[PDB]
Amino acid sequence: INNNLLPFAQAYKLASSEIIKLINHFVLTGTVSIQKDGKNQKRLLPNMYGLLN
Amino acid sequence: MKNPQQDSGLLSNSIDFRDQNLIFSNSGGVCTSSKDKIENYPAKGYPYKRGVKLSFGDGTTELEVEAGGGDDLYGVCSDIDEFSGMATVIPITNNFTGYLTLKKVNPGDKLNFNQHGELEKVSVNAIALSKAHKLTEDLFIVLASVFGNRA
Amino acid sequence: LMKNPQQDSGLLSNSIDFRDQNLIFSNSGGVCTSSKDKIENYPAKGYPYKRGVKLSFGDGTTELEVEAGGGDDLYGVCSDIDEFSGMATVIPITNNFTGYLTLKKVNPGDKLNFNQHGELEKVKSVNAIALSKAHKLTEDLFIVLASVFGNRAI
Amino acid sequence: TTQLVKEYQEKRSKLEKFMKNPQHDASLLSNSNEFRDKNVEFFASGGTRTSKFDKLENHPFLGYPYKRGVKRVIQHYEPHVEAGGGEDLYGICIDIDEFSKTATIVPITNNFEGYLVAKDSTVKVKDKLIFNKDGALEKVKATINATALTDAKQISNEVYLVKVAVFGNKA
Repeated sequence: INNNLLPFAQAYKLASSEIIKLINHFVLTGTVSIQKDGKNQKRLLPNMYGLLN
Repeated sequence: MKNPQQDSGLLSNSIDFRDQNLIFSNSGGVCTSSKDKIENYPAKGYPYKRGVKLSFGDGTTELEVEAGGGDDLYGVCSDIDEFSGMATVIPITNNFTGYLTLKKVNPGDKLNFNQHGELEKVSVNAIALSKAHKLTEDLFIVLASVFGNRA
Repeated sequence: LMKNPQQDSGLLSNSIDFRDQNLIFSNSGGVCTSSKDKIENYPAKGYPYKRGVKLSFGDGTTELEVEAGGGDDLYGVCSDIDEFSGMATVIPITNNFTGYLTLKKVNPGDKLNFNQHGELEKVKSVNAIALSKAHKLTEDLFIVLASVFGNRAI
Repeated sequence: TTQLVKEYQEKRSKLEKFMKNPQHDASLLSNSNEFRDKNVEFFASGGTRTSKFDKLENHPFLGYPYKRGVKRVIQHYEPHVEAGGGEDLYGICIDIDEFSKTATIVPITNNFEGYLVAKDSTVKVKDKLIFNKDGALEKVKATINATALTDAKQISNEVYLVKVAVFGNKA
């Protein structure tokens, strides 16, 4: 608990859930970011668009 | 462009083994260690075989690397992927030995990066391990070993 | 002059103790070594063992070599030599090193810099701090435990 | 009795403020379902981007140098690391095991990208930063080259975290 270390299975499950959340956000908005303001977006290749953008 | 886009007219003769490395397509370093730290950054322009500096936009987009030097030097670009627009960077903390672009010089000369990411004779950044090799009218390369920043 | 003393010892060694048995000139490498350390090998010009090394250039007929030196030409720190091949193991100045190095003929925590002969001396442009006092192996041979971490700013 | 309990709570809160992952017992499960801005915390150890070939050294520490620049201090016991900057900077502390009182440190010879403690909230993007005597990053005579990637973000009354990339020393 003090060092925030987890077994491989649980760590993989949580990481996969977070990545799927990011993928859903990308599919919806057309941008990849981890900030609420929406700044510091990842520069993506052209012809890569979402439903919103 | 690292790889000549224009197609060649003839098959090459693969008989000799000498002086077959002084090409612009050569990516990486002559001596590479398995414990070298390598990063990938968005590319602004063409910084291949040139020193790179970190450039921050207006905040909407992430940071990128642009050809430069001086006090803003962050690393050395040794490879580039054109499809993804990605520049491979070896940090200035890590030492590099390889062929880099030279401003259009003898072994032992101390070289520093200019505003365009080109090495020039003199804080020193590298030492020339060979002489200038001309590839195009304005394209010159030189083998240099970078060991960080020291006055 | 030689990592392994040339003259054969006259007596057997006593190995019942375990304290202060590392202050020897053949203790190659470093006291604390990481598995992610970058190590190179160069042709040797002289005896740069346990000394600061600099790049030496000839007339172009042969490849470059490393020789003992410092100041504004320091390239790294030699930690081992293979005598048969004349090969000098080098840890670049860009990578920090901790070990015993030759000291010029000093208290812990003092600032040290490499001289023209590749020997540490009390202080400029190199981050080196002595972690112990001088250990005298011979009337002219002194070693010291020091940590070198990059170069400073002038 | 009750006053003593209140004083104990106050001192416990003050001590837990200067801790990586203080242990607290709560009555409710906090909800942070939004995946954005979930990483700006004081328990986020390490760096944003980590390479397999990074060098880490564990040293005994005095005080609390977590997420701060550390310098070697020699006293008999082995030398330790103390939070400090200036020209004596040796490395940066990225993790602490308080049970063993051991700090993991990235040496100044290795580049780092991550969140570090800032002196105040007067740091913007593209700003030159210097480690002060307390090991905190303050806006600019910089022996090292540190540039802020984001703005200072406040977590506690004095906790100011800023994303910074340090890539060696200047000349």
